[PDB]
Amino acid sequence: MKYIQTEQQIEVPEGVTVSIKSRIVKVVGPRGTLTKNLKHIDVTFTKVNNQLIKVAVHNGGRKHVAALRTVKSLVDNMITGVTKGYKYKMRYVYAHFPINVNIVEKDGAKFIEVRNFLGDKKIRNVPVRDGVTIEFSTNVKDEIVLSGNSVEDVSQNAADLQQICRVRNKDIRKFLDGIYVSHKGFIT
Amino acid sequence: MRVRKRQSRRTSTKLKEGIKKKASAHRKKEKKMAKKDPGIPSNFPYKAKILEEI
Amino acid sequence: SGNGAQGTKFRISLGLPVGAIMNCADNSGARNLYIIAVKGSGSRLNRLPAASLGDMVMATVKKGKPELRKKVMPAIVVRQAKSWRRRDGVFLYFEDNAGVIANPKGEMKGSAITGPVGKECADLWPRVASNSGVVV
Amino acid sequence: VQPDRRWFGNTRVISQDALQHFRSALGETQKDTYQVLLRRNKLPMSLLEEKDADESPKARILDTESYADAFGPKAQRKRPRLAASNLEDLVKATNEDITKYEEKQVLDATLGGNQEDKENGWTSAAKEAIFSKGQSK
Amino acid sequence: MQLSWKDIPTVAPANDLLDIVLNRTQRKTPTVIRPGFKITRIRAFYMRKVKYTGEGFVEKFEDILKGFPNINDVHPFHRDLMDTLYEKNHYKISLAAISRAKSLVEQVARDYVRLLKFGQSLFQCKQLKRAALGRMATIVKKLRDPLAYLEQVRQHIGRLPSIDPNTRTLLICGYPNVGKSSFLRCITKSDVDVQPYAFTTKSLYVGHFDYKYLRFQAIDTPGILDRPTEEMNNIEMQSIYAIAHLRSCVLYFMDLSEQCGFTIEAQVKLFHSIKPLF
Amino acid sequence: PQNDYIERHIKQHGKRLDHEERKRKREARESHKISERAQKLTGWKGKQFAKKRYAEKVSMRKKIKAHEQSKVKDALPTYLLDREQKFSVPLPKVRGISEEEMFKVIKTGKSRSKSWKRMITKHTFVGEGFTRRPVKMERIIRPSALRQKKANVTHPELGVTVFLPILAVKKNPQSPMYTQLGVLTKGTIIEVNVSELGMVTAGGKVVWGKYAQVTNEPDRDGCVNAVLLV
Amino acid sequence: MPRSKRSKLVTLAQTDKKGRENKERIFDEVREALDTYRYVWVLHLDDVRTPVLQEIRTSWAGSKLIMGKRKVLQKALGEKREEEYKENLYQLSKLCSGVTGLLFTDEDVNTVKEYFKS
RNA sequence: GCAGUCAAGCGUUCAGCGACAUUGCUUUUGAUUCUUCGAUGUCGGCUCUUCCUAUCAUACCGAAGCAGAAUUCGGUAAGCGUUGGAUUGUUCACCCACUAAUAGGGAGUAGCUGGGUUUAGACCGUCGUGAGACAGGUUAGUUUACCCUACUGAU
RNA sequence: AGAACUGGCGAUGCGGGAUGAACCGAACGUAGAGUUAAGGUGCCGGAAUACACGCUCAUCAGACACACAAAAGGUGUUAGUUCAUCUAGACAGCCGGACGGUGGCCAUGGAAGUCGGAAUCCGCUAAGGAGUGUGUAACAACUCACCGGCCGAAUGAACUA
Ligand SMILES: [Mg+2]
Repeated sequence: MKYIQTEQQIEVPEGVTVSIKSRIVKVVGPRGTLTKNLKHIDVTFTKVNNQLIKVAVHNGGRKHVAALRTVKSLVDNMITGVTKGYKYKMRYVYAHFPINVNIVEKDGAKFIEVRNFLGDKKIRNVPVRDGVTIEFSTNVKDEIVLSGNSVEDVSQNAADLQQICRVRNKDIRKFLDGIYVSHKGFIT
Repeated sequence: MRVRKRQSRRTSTKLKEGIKKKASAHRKKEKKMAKKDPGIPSNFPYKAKILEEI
Repeated sequence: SGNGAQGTKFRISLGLPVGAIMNCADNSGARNLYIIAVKGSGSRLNRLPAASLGDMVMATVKKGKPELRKKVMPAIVVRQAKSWRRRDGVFLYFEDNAGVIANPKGEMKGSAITGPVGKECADLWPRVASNSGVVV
Repeated sequence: VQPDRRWFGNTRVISQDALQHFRSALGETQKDTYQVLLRRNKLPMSLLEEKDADESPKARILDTESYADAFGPKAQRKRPRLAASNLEDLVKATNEDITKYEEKQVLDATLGGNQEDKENGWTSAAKEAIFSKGQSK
Repeated sequence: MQLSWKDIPTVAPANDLLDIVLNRTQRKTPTVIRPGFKITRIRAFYMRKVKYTGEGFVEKFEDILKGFPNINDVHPFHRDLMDTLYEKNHYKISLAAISRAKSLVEQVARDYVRLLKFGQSLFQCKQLKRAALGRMATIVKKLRDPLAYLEQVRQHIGRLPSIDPNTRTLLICGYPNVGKSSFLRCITKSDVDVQPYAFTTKSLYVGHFDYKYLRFQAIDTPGILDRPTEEMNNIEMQSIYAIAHLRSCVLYFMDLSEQCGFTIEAQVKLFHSIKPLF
Repeated sequence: PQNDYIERHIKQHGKRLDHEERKRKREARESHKISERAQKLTGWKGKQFAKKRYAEKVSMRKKIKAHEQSKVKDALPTYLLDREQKFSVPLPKVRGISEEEMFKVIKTGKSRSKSWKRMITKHTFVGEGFTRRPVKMERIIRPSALRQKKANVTHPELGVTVFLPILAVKKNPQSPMYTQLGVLTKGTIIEVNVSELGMVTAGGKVVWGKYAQVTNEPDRDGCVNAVLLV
Repeated sequence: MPRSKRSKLVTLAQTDKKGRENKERIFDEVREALDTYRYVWVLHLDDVRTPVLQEIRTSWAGSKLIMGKRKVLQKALGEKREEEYKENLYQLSKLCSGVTGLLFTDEDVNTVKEYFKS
């Protein structure tokens, strides 16, 4: 029905500040900073009390309201990452051939190297995205922890890391070897 | 990337005449085969007034 | 190369087209082999399949023991009689083309091979070399 | 098509006595090579056939037990049917069956000459088209 | 053939098989014909379509028939195992039904081709082709249950053990949980459950070992009870017939402890009862 | 192998760590996948998808109705229970068949200009003593492939239909010269062997034959269907 | 929602929603028990095993225990003095906050309180 | 295909029409198939260009009792390949040899063609009292261009 | 398909529908000025990229005849019709109960609700179905129909355009 105006409330904690341009959103806080170019969404921002920001769409349709909601969700995710951060735990399982994982460095790219997966001689290199740090877990055997401020970057890195070890042409019902995201949580 | 052929939208007036004749025949066939209230709408704020008038 | 053959085979002159007759070079009792098809041959319009030294082919026994008649069995060519370029830098050919009947695994049926055996065939077929008393 | 009592009329009705006489004739009559048939004398041969027999073909076991019941995820056929009533009978019917199977295998192997093809890997040549005559369409 | 008939071609159900055949006929063969074409061309096209459909159905049925082991005259041990597992009567009935359907399809295709060779109009030829296709579809649909049953029995037979009766093999007999599975696991490398519950192994288990440079294979069985064989489960019948048919040397296991609550007297009575097989 | 090895492996090693999550996500996405397929499929695949969706919807509706019905809560002998079971013709005024059709001109000789021959391109009954005459004498040709022997007759009563031999053709409309030729030409009345149905008239005179009318066009069908005239 | 809406997970279960009829029945039962018994108690049992609840109910066959939606019980007891079923009954209804809970019994108050303490 | 049951629905005003399913049809023990019955009209092949996917194989994937090997179906996919041969007392097909594979179709081609339209020849049978043709069968019997455009090269 | 009536074409130009025997307009001497039909007003193309309300994102829409493919299917969209629950707390979200006779009767190696066959009886509730589904040999355990506790207000079901 082309609602006259629909708005949503975004809560900004006292520990962080969020300066926003026409459609460029920047978040600054203790853990770090994040940026996102939302020039393609065509939404408006407005401060009310220095702690809450209302994003409203005037004469926006159902799809526009959905876009407003996802913009609010992205802003909340960025705020949470800046404040608490995100911590992803990944586990690699092998049956016969041990999987060797190391963080090699070449030209500063810092590829994640996986070797001897299912006995394959090929070396698999997974580039490390910006803003995400990977460290091998301790006291939890066969586990690697990925942490970062941006949800998208860490999630994409984990997805690529698990996909690079795809089991091709073999019966998945028997070959359990692979890398999986054991648990998702916050750094704090 | 290797897009296939697309159907032409040209009228091809031969098809115009064919369809006209087919529709004329179909209308006659339907005509030959032919021989062989909701009340008060809901959500009306003053629907009661209709009952009062009745 | 195909099954039975060991290692890769370098291309040589094809002097045994389908339908050619070559003298038997084994003591199995066969006299000559009539080639009906060539194993590993290429597919091309109007191009007749052709064999060469060391190639495995299917051939029927045109003459010899009656038991071997009317049946086609695999065979390995030991002589070609058509000049082929050896990588050593010499063109050589045999007096007469000949072949030995063998199973799909390359095992030899006859206990001995008569006449010279081509170097390429002997190298490509360990059983032929083991059953060959004369090489080149 | 005009309506009529015919077509819903009775045409070929037969009597029981004629059926019995023809049934008796079927078993009594015999053919002679010196004589040839000219007319079959159209008759309800269906009512005269089905002579006595003592075979009683196998009963429809599927009706008592469906395919799913015999085997499958349900497999209610938890026990064999009509299996040998005693271990001695099973031994008697199995020890001799093994010898019979061995003898049959030997008899079959006496012929095989496909064993030569199986072992040496050779195959018989294609049958000549000349030997397929005269069998064209 | 014998020895792990694992290479049986998978058979889809009646609906899936019919859909696959119809899709193959529609795709591989041409589908464009026009009334302006000569009647001979239309007749040839429709006859070719019918022949292709019939050939596809015949090939499928022939592959299904060939794949199966032909239970009759295979071997007493394998024949009895198949009879006990797949209800040999039903298995033979289903395969005979498939064979009969193949012949029916062949006859239908031949008759419809003969009828269509005299076609006089495009509509008549189209109707004849549709009639042949519908006859084949109905024949296939009538094969619903047998195909579904045969898929399962094919899976089971492919997953069944493959023992050679003529070879020297061991056989373990006794009450359930006496230690047959444990003995098989210890004597030879094999994957068998060693849990203590009533019937640990529900079928035969095979394990190979070498003694004095001779190959030996050990066979474990669920076991048998003190029943007089008048009433018995297929599980016990499998062991009984494996003992009967196989030349293997049988070992009768016993457990004198409180476990296996069939007492020593029960074990001895079972041994005496099975003595004829021994 | 030689067992439910997959089941044992699952019970001893389990599925993949993400297997449960993958299955749950696929089940959740199934709705979107179905919606996309309903709009993206083409090339007669959309037709099959729509037909299958219609069948699934009908089956679900019937199942729901049966479940709701469950939640809500002719005189056969003992030996027959629990067991399966005007004078106008049924098809008057059948479509007229032209004389030009069903008579294909057959031309003979090196120079095909003296046809003089006619071929019946429709199914026909030719009796039991047909015995083709010499080529030079035969004018009307009825190919053997078109000759039918057994016709499918449906019993109006009991809803049972049987395949019975054809006995004769009595009344074919549209120039019954075709009746003499014995052409079926749906709308014709033909004699059938009713002996199989066991029809017995009063007086013990069992009936082994009765009239029947063909109901299907044999030209476009490979079988003959008729309705028994009880 | 013209389309792209949520789809209910239909299942062929045997039980169906009781509806407002059960609430009305409990309302009538509460108003009857308010006069059928000399004493009324409000029991704040947030969560309890069903066998334990049955054991408590059968601990005294000469009493009735009424439970269900808190709002229904409050309305039966009365939300305001202007419509309270009994004098000062609004005060008792005001005190219910947890998963109540309404016991009607003629037993001695001291005995009931001692039993609940023990 | 015909003959029947049920109705999600439509509805002489809601008796009639009617979707999806469903019963009878055309030797249950892989046993046989030794039927294979009239296309009055051709089809089949040498060189060679392009195009369609309704995909035989190669490429990338999902679902299958996918333990492996191996096999089935499905999604995209025309970029590249899809062969050497026996059979005319017929060849509207067929067999066996390799190969990853030997998938189906259009433009057809007075360029060449063998069967077929075949003309005055000739031989056996049918018809007819005859001339003669036929239900047969056998056999001997114009053709481009140097004009224009189209294409490959060259001023 | 067989007939009766009624127009045009033939013998017919002209404008329009790109292109035309039937479609729309239309009374053919040579000329000047003016007003129009049908068709159009982004360019080719003479005329407003005019005004007002909505409808459609199409990985070959649309400008396409009104008729065959056409019966329907889309967690694609906009507006409507008919029924339900609702501060005696509407839908959806999180946690608890989901009992006791009882492990209900037939078979059973194992069958405790969830391999199979008839029942599918009764007590306490706010509620518990001799059990909706996953899983164990067997229970166990998880979970659903319903109910209960936290927020709070519109939500759900079938159809029409
Ligand atoms: Mg055990």
